[PDB]
Amino acid sequence: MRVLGIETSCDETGIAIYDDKKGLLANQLYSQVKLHADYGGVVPELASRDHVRKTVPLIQAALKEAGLTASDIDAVAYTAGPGLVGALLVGATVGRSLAFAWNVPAIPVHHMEGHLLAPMLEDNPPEFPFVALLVSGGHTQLISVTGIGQYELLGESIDDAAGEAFDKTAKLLGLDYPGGPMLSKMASQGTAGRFVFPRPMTDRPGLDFSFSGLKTFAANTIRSNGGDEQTRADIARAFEDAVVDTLMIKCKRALESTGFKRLVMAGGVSANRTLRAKLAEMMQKRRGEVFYARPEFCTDNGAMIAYAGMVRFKAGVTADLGVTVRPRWPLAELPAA
Amino acid sequence: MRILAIDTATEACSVALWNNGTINAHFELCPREHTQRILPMVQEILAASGASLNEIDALAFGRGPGSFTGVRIGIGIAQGLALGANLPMIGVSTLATMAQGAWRKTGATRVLAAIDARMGEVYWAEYQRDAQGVWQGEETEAVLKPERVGERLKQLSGEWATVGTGWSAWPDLAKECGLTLHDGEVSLPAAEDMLPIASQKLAAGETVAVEHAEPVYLRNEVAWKKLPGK
Ligand SMILES: Nc1ncnc2c1ncn2[C@@H]1O[C@H](COP(=O)(O)OP(=O)(O)OP(O)(O)=S)[C@@H](O)[C@H]1O
Ligand SMILES: [Cl-]
Ligand SMILES: [Mg+2]
Ligand SMILES: [Mg+2]
Ligand SMILES: [Zn+2]
Repeated sequence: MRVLGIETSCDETGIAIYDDKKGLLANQLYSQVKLHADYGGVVPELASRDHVRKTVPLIQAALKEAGLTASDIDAVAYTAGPGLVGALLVGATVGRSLAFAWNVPAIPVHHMEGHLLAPMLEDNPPEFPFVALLVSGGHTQLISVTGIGQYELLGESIDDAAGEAFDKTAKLLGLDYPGGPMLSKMASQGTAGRFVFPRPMTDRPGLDFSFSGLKTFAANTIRSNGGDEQTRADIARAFEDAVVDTLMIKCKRALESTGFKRLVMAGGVSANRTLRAKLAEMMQKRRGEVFYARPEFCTDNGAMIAYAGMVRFKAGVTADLGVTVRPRWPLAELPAA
Repeated sequence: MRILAIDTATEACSVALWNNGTINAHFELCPREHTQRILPMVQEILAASGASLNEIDALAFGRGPGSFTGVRIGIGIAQGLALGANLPMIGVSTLATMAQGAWRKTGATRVLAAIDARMGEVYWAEYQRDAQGVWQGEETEAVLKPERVGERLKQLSGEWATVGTGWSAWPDLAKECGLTLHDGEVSLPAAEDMLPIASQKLAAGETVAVEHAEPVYLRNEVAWKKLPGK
């Protein structure tokens, strides 16, 4: 079959078409980062307005890309939450009404389940069970995954998510919002070990995270040192190394707790070069396996929604005629499949 | 000449269908429930008159102004339907729609339409029906402070009917204006009243492909200041 997936949860409009035989047939994306940069954060009303401008044109482009017509589509999946209510509503209203007009099922998709299943789009996808580390702008969670919709929350950040931590320190370094990826580029030129950040919540037991204290440590380090490019790169590297070391320690403890041999990483921060290398190295030493999405499917995109939509449709999940969005929607509450 | 109209730009939710020489319509107050009601209502009105979406000649939608969220629900639903069935779309002003409603209910041919825009402002228009039933005055649509509306009214003459929640918010809007004001008996737009406007635009070739549909928000100021230096 073929599913059209629609993602409008925050500031990316992503549309994709996934065929369960031939794989991904189309993938279209518009990122609004330039629209929000001048404000230092996503402005919900501007985000909502721009999804209206992009959603239909990118669906039209997706069909053209794939060389498909309306009749080739078997279901429409759309992100229903979590996310920004105004942004979710655009993709969800377009999606549900399109499905009605095409007389195909409409599949409401959980945004984080989309992230979690993104590594399934690659060759050699993970088998159950696995530990999943979801690390994005607003989420940082460890999950025990024993099957589709069988997600047990093991731990989560009690403050800043890893992604927002990257963005806040990047802002302190004078980078444009969201500066996470650019901080990582700076870090690549940094001298290992010149500064040393703490690894919060690693001295105590448990699987929860905290990153807010790293913004403070960064701020104080920045103001107490010189402003030359090398020093700034050294600060970026010490920050990145501390976040990565913290995530690795927590992943290790999750693998210990569950007994699992597979670790899946997803969400925007899973695009991080240092994190990908360090978790791969860890899994090699454990004689286990790591799994991640291609870098462009780590951050928000439509491909993961088309895929998760296909999985959910096959599990019997469809929408009635109501358009329901859920801006806060815990992953652990999804029905098993 | 089969036209389906939908609207969710205000606290109301409504759909209407002109098909086979009859008009069917449904209107209800749906505060906070638009997303749960709109597609069931579309399905219901279509099924009732035995019409398929792909047999529709044009899809009319409430383009705004109104609630930013509601305007977007309306255009989003309309876009999905129009994309799905390859329908041309006709955007209809919520302000003109209420003018048409005042005419239907009271015979009013000159209408001062005001919508409570929040933030101490109103969406405003001055609409006047010509001999052919076309509402002139679209160029007057604006978001305005009540004081500015009051100044504007002193430049108008004669008898007008008032419609919209802007008058609910500011019933003293026209104090000392010198106009003769009648109640237009319309607080919210109804899809039924979009139909004659849509039929005029259809005949004039003033429809658009789904990718060209645009909301009319009127208020376009961001409500957040840019960072220092931008
Ligand atoms: N190479 C990178 N290194 C570190 N962080 C990155 C990198 N690439 C992206 N990010 C961060 O990933 C975050 C965005 O990830 P996304 O999955 O797109 O976020 P999001 O969907 O808005 O967050 P949610 O709603 O909580 S899943 C941002 O904070 C980015 O800074
Ligand atoms: Cl906003
Ligand atoms: Mg984003
Ligand atoms: Mg908490
Ligand atoms: Zn995301």
